[PDB]
Amino acid sequence: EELDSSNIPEHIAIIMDGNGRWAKKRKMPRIKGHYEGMQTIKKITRIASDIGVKYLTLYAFSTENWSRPESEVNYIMNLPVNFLKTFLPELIEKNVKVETIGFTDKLPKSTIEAINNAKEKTANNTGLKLIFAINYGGRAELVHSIKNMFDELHQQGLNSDIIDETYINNHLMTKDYPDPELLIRTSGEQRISNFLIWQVSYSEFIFNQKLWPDFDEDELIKCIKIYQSRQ
Amino acid sequence: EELDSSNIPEHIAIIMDGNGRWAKKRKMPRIKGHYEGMQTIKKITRIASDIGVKYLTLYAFSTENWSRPESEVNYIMNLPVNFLKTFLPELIEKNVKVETIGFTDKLPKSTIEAINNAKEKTANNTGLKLIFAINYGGRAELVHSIKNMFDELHQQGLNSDIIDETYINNHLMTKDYPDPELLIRTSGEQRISNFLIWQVSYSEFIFNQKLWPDFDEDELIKCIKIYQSRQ
Ligand SMILES: [Mg+2]
Ligand SMILES: [Mg+2]
Ligand SMILES: [Mg+2]
Ligand SMILES: [Mg+2]
Repeated sequence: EELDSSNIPEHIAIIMDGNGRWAKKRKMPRIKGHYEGMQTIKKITRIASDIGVKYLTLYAFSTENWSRPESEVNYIMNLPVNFLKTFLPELIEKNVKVETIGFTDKLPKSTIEAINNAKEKTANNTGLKLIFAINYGGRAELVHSIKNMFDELHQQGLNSDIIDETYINNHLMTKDYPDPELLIRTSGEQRISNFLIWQVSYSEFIFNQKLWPDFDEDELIKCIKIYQSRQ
Repeated sequence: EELDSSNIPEHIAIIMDGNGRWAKKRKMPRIKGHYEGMQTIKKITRIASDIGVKYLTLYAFSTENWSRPESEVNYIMNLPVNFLKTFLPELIEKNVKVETIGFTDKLPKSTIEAINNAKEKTANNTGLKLIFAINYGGRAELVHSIKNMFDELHQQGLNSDIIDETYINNHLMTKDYPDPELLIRTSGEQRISNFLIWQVSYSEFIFNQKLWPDFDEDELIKCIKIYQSRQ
């Protein structure tokens, strides 16, 4: 039917794929697609907020070569620095709370500052939680969470008997958020590329054909409608 | 183009969804769909072997209620007992090696025997590895692997520094198999429902619309063709 405003997913996760491809189709360097992709983030953040989404996890990843995803994980163009610097005022006004998951400790000093300022300035907002997965990988997340949990247990002198599914959820970088009911990936590529592998165990998947730069509010609504129709 | 016999995935994983739905459409009890689903397993096992697939992991799961997957995990009708008893001779002759992943220690004594006999009788085969995920869950698998790795490390008096991605792969129930290049799920439902969550980190996903009982050799080839076209 039409968009059911009373069944809007609390948490939508999106792999923003297509910036490079979009640029290449127009014989332009990837930076042009990176810029347009940034505009898509603004559009999607506003509409998500306006329809009731409470958590939005975005993973910047551009499929260049299907067999080389490692090149994207820590690539500068997958950073939301430009977005945060040019849209922060709006985020603040829109009651959006900025957060991040991933390994950011080794990012450029000026990058850490930009991200921290964004968080600090929106720390008190109570609306949509805009979560950027930066230099993130599900396997790396688990490996990291496993190491800590082990030390946390040994330090406290305990056995592995307390380790269960719930324990793991509370020790992932996503411990403060419910798992996404819906995972969307643009461009038509159908993989989760090591993104929230544990968290999307029960998520509904939607592989949207449009390139991230062309993805818009209308398309988002359509994805949620599909989500609602599939029950 | 056409099926490229030199680029056949080494490992295909399939969530055999649709047995219940298929039966319900025909106003028959699920057992009728369970039986036809068994015939699909035979068809798919033969063609997979005949085209060069080296590992085939099958997960019996029937989507009855999208919001209650726990009811399927340990349900008797998702056991391959009937399949193994009626097709073992063929498996032996076809040089197929039967294996399993999952928690089988608490299954009925007669069920454990049927599964063990199937394994024993095909233990020396060198062709397709037919892997049945029984009473299996990716999260449970990880929780279990994490517990052991911890004890294995403490017992040996070691720190968590040796724990990396590779270490985890070698301690999962799937340690002897390469990750699947392709994950297929029938019926049109698009979720991985806690199946091989770690292992499908980079897998290509194909959500085939046909119900498992209607899925056949032709459809499998088509899925692989799609896989090859998407590059
Ligand atoms: Mg980009
Ligand atoms: Mg803790
Ligand atoms: Mg069945
Ligand atoms: Mg070991």
